[PDB]
Formats: sequence, C-alpha cells, structure tokens
Amino acid sequence: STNQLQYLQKVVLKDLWKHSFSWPFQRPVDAVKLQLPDYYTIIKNPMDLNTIKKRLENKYYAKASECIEDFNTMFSNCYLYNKPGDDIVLMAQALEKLFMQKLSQMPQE
Amino acid sequence: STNQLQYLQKVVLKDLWKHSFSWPFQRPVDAVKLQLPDYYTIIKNPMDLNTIKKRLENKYYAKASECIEDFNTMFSNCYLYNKPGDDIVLMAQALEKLFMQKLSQMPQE
Ligand SMILES: CCS(=O)(=O)Nc1cccc(-c2cn(C)c(=O)c3ccccc23)c1
Ligand SMILES: CCS(=O)(=O)Nc1cccc(-c2cn(C)c(=O)c3ccccc23)c1
Repeated sequence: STNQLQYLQKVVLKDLWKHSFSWPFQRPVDAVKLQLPDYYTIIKNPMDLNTIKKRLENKYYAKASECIEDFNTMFSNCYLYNKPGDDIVLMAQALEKLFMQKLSQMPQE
Repeated sequence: STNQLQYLQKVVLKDLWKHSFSWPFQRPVDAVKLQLPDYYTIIKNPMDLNTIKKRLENKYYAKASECIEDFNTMFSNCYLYNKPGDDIVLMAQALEKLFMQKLSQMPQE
C-alpha cells in the first residue's frame, strides 16, 4: 500500500496540482468568502487538494483506496453542487480526466 | 489494450450490472418516460451501461481509456443532473465506488 500511496503523493497529486485548472481546488471551498449559503449544508464531506496533500504527508491513509476515495469525493462534490455548463465543472472534468489517466499508470503493487 | 478492454467487459461491466443498484443505469435515461424536459438539453452526452456493453461487444473502443471515460461520463452525468441527497445519487455513488475498486485490479503490462 505504501508504494501506491507514494505514487499518489509524488505523481498524481503533483501532476494534478501543476494543471492550469487546479487553482479552485487547492484549498477547501470557502462558502462564506464565496457567499454560498447552502454549501456546507448539502455537501456533507468537503474535499480539496490541500487536505489530501496534508493527509498523505501525515500518513493519514492506511491504503491507497482511501486516498482515491477522497480524490473522487472532491470531483463529485463539484458536480453535485454545480450544474452542467458551469466553468467550474469544465475545470473539474479536465482534472478528473488527468486523474484517471495517472491512475491507469499506477504501479500495481 | 485488448487485455484491458477485455477486463472491462467480463469483469468491470459484469460486476457493476449485478450490483443491486444498477437498474437505473441499465438503459439510457428516457427523458420522455421520466418527464425530464431539460435532460437532453443540459446533458450533452448521455451514457448508460447498455451503451457501453454494446460498444465493447462491437469492438467500438480502440483503447481502454475511452471506455473508462464513458463510465465516468455516466456517473458525472448523474451527479450533474441531480442534487446531493437524491436517492439516485446514492446508487450512482455505490456503483462508482465498486467501479474504482475493480479498476485498481486491472491487469497492467
Ligand atoms: C481555492 C478554494 S476557495 O473557496 O478559497 N476559492 C475559490 C475561488 C473560485 C471558485 C471556487 C469554487 C471551487 N469549487 C470547487 C466549487 O465547487 C465552487 C462552487 C461554486 C462557487 C465557487 C467554487 C473557489
Ligand atoms: C433504466 C433507464 S430508464 O430512463 O428507462 N428508467 C429509469 C427509472 C428510474 C430512474 C431513472 C433515472 C436514472 N438516472 C441515471 C438518472 O439520472 C435519473 C435522473 C432523474 C430521474 C430519473 C433518473 C431511470
């Protein structure tokens, strides 16, 4: 599991962060700053790239599947809160496609 | 690759289909039957388990990544159209969890 978690930190997370569309995902959605009155009510488990980064650095995950769940939650949260056609959805879809590509190259340990 | 498309058909597709929550995804969303006046307007590429199945049967995909993209489109279509807390979303999330589990077991090279 440690080889895979290492790949998720040094390859997947790094490459997602470098992508030009990553900036809205680099910190938790700040619903007060953004004036989103229902966000915290209906998005039960907010997730973002910095929380995943900190969890990997602190060895919070026991298995790679736990970390992959958090990546997937960040994307579906975006899709669930927003609507088709929103530019934020376009950016999430670009990162999700890159995330999916890098997962395909994960060293099967 | 042929090994991976092969796994996607007899392993990933078969296990998603047998899941108790797969039935809303076994045919295209019929917006007239369900009286969803905006579905075909805002969901640009509808996708379902039967479309993927026939495409795999007909050798439509040239690479496993294109079939994986259709699976992801089916899930995000559902998240985009519906709202958090909807029961349809819970079943999509259960299938998408199973999808990522089978993906981690895909034979690499
Ligand atoms: C860096 C986190 S931030 O909250 O400090 N800045 C920031 C700036 C612009 C856009 C969003 C943003 C991100 N995501 C993922 C959303 O789903 C969303 C939904 C509605 C409105 C805005 C957003 C966040
Ligand atoms: C087998 C496809 S069906 O259209 O013949 N039957 C069917 C029956 C119940 C529910 C849905 C259904 C499925 N999905 C994926 C949705 O996103 C959705 C959104 C709003 C309302 C209903 C649905 C479809």
